[PDB]
Amino acid sequence: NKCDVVVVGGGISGMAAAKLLHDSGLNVVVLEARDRVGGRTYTLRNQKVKYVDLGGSYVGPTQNRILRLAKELGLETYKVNEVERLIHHVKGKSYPFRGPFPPVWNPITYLDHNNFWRTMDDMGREIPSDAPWKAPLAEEWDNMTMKELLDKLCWTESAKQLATLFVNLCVTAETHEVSALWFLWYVKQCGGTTRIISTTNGGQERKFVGGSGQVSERIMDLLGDRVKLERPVIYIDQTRENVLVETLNHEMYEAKYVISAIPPTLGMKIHFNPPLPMMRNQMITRVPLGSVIKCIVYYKEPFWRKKDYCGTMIIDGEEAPVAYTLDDTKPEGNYAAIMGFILAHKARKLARLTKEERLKKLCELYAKVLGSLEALEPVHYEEKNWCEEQYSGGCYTTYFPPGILTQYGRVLRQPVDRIYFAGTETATHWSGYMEGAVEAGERAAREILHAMGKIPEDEIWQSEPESVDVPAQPITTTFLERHLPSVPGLLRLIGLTTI
Amino acid sequence: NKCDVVVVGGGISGMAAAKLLHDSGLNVVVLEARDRVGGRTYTLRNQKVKYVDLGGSYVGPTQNRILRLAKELGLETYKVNEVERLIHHVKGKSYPFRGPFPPVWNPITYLDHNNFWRTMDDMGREIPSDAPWKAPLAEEWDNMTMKELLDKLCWTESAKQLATLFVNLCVTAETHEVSALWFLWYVKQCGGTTRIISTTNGGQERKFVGGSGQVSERIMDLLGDRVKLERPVIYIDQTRENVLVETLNHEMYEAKYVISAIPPTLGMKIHFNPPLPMMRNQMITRVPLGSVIKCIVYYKEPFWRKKDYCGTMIIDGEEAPVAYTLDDTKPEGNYAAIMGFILAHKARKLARLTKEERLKKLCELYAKVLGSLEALEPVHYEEKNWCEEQYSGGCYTTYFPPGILTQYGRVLRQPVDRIYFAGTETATHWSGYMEGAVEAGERAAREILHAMGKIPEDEIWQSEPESVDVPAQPITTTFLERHLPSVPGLLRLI
Ligand SMILES: *Cc1cc2c(cc1C)nc1c(=O)[nH]c(=O)nc-1n2C[C@H](O)[C@H](O)[C@H](O)COP(=O)(O)OP(=O)(O)OC[C@H]1O[C@@H](n2cnc3c(N)ncnc32)[C@H](O)[C@@H]1O
Ligand SMILES: *Cc1cc2c(cc1C)nc1c(=O)[nH]c(=O)nc-1n2C[C@H](O)[C@H](O)[C@H](O)COP(=O)(O)OP(=O)(O)OC[C@H]1O[C@@H](n2cnc3c(N)ncnc32)[C@H](O)[C@@H]1O
Ligand SMILES: CN[C@@H]1CCc2ccccc21
Ligand SMILES: CN[C@@H]1CCc2ccccc21
Repeated sequence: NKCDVVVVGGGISGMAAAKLLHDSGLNVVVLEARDRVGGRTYTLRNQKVKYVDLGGSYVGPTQNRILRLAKELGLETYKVNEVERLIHHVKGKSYPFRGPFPPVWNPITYLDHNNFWRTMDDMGREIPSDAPWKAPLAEEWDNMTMKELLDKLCWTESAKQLATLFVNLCVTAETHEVSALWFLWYVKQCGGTTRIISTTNGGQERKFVGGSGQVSERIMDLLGDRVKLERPVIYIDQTRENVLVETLNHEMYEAKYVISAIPPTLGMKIHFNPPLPMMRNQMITRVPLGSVIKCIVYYKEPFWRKKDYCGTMIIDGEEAPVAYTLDDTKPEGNYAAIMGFILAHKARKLARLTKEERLKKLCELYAKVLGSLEALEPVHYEEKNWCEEQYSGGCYTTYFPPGILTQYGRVLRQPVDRIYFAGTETATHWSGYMEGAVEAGERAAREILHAMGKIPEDEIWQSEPESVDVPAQPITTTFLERHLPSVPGLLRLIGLTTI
Repeated sequence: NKCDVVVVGGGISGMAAAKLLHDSGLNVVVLEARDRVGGRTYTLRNQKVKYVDLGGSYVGPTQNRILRLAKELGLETYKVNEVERLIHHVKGKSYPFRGPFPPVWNPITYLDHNNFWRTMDDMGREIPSDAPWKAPLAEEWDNMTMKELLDKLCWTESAKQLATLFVNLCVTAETHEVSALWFLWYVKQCGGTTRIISTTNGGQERKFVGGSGQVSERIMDLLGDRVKLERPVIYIDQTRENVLVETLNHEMYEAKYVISAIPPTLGMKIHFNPPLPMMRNQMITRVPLGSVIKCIVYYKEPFWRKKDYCGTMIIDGEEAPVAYTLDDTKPEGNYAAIMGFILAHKARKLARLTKEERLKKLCELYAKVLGSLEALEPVHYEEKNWCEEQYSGGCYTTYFPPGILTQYGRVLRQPVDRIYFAGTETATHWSGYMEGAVEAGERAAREILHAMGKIPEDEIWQSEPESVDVPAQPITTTFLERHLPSVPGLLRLI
């Protein structure tokens, strides 16, 4: 019934918020809709897989908050396999390579690729992480889709195709679905193109031994009966001295403050008294989550390694159900597996099939890409279609269609009376990720601590010491990468020398 | 507690569905979230205005279902004043005109304008009303915004500006916010550019004497205590023999079937057991409603008529809070008023101001456009910002951002077990309008009648006889309008 703070949602963000408040001496309750904590993280355990992350999994350098929280909870990481060669599969053929980026040999195509990534980061530098709507060209950039921007920037089909895959992979949405401003913000707030796309020295460097679900689970262990499972929140009433929070199973909770730690649009599942202010009322109808099926195919051995392939495949083309894979073999070298994502429209297209039908399509694809008949002999399969989840709405995160971030963005984490807003979507660094979940949950918690007069204003936002275990190498560029002209840039130089 | 059909939502669509089912002999209950019926229609009554529609108001030729339903309920229409000249205000200057379209005098600009409207209708002819995702170029058109399409088609800034206003007015959203496929469908399913934009012989021809709210009110009168006000639905359970519907005020309703007659996205406010299928689960997060403040400024007399202006103003430019007005004077000639819409981003921008501040801005604008100091002397003001409504989400209707209609459109009115879907968004003719609300409510009702084996399949969708009171004149084009080249077309010939 009565407490200091009700946290709506027991994902990483809600759990991090609850833990901070609990550690500060406040009485907290976490109201979680599902029969489990973890939300967009979910670690399945069975005999065949031991454990497998079916939701959020990867962590890496510069994600210091999630690393610190997990370490405190007694968790360890291991490195995703990137020892052997990566594969870029394009136009039905595989091209092995090393480094974060597939090599480009054609001089013109090379200039185009180089310019595209450079320009993405150039534009990102103009976008404040904590206020993307303050970018000098915010309106101009927000009013076009990523598709339009790619059409403008990419003078080769090769660059456009790879850029498209990049967008699909980063935000589980189509290039025509998302605002260019929002996407450029999203990449910049993850530290840029190299950081977001890299395994070694990037977002995909590591996984947690035993699964990421342990973060939420171990916080639940700490909080005991303060976490209430199968309590979907239906109603929040702020008309009286204490906030009243009602659940679907007819329980009433009374609190001084509330943290909403659910995906922004899932705020729609709550009836508000008094009604939300106009901007938030409409905002929460304008912010969908992406579409993805995460699929893990198990094999007797990590046979790709014997062919000097690490298991990473970047697979272009409409026919391919999966556009991106990583080796998901255990650190011990057993439970050999390939993780792949079925992205955006393909998640919707292929959801119609049976589990067995999807497994067959994936194996046949992997056999082709890896040039290996062994890929046709899986020993086990697990998958999760996040599009079907009532209490997630999708994965990985919320995307902003054209025009929305500038018009409604400022309200995303603006308190509504005594309701404060956590959730990865409200983070300013690695929003969309487990890292962003921690940042947002702890920030929301400290907003309440400040409201209670327990901490000064300048302690609401808190820096994080760099992990000693996962140090971050800086992102570097070469002289040629910095100064080589774009395709139209080269054409100008040809135009002027001819004149 | 127990009934045949629970209808969620007591707007026109829910009420029309409930009435049909009731008239067929079924026991119906309407669960309405608000303390009133009508939803996106709302007629305010007070001494100063007598009555005023603050939500949906206009009806016109080809909207035969709403006209028939209203007539049966004892309502009458009157004609919106369009006797005198319309005004197009552009680059700070007023240009009076007659007919539905503001004239263009520059020859190149004429070709560009002519081509734009023609092309909109040309494209629409390839879009099936009942299945826009089956258009031959559905994906190509769905993957671009209306902004991109206008940028492609309009060789003049004049055409682009007017086209932008047209989009803003029709769907209370920015050109860059909406799918081209969806917008082209929207116009086509209202009978095309001329029909949707016209007062005389179009969607804005008429209003209901006494207000459109009377439609929902009078059906509530018929249904008696079957309508439950302040019963927001929170939970629908289909795991057992009978469907269980729970409200926020802790009441339980048991039914054989349910009609969801709420805006698609407002389905999010209901927790479902079992969960919705994947496609609907995501669809209802991808379909926002537009943004609008409807504002009515009252005056001692309809003074604009004395200057041979009817009260219609089409006002271009960022500075103008209101881009479109109509005379809102009563048929009797009293309660003189100008109705104006604050559209899309301007609704969001100007919501910050006070009611009095908005009144001042509107009066000063109207004084400029009408060239009359009398506009500065209002006697009364009413307004409604639909963006603030928890149980509407916006107005007039739901828009589809790029990529959504093709990927999710087919699921909009697909039944989910024993839940059938009404609401204007699911109509195939005048979706977005009161007309569409009636079409969808009655169709959803008849889907259930068919499910019960009471009517054959071919009776689910039913034609509507043309109103004798509001006959439709056909939409015509001239030889030159049909065959004059576009700007690039002329450049080819050169
Ligand atoms: C789905 C997914 C996510 C993901 C990814 C791959 C997939 C398939 N890969 C990631 C990765 O490799 N590395 C990474 O850092 N992130 C990755 N992501 C995203 C990541 O999982 C999320 O960013 C993160 O988990 C989000 O955490 P957050 O706490 O902000 O949000 P949540 O997990 O969705 O938690 C919300 C909880 O609230 C409950 N809920 C929802 N509605 C209610 C109501 N009405 N009442 C009470 N509780 C509610 C949900 O059940 C959930 O537990
Ligand atoms: C807002 C608006 C609309 C409008 C317009 C101008 C404005 C400012 N001008 C119009 C016009 O001139 N001519 C015309 O034909 N239409 C015009 N529109 C649109 C028109 O008002 C709508 O198309 C029509 O009213 C829609 O009717 P429909 O029945 O489909 O939808 P609704 O009115 O929104 O009714 C829904 C009801 O459901 C209730 N609700 C919502 N959630 C719940 C829950 N969870 N439980 C129970 N009830 C719920 C709403 O309260 C509402 O009453
Ligand atoms: C949340 N991060 C997603 C999850 C996997 C991945 C891979 C490359 C870039 C981004 C991502
Ligand atoms: C719902 N119809 C809207 C409401 C008023 C109007 C005017 C022109 C075109 C469309 C519209």
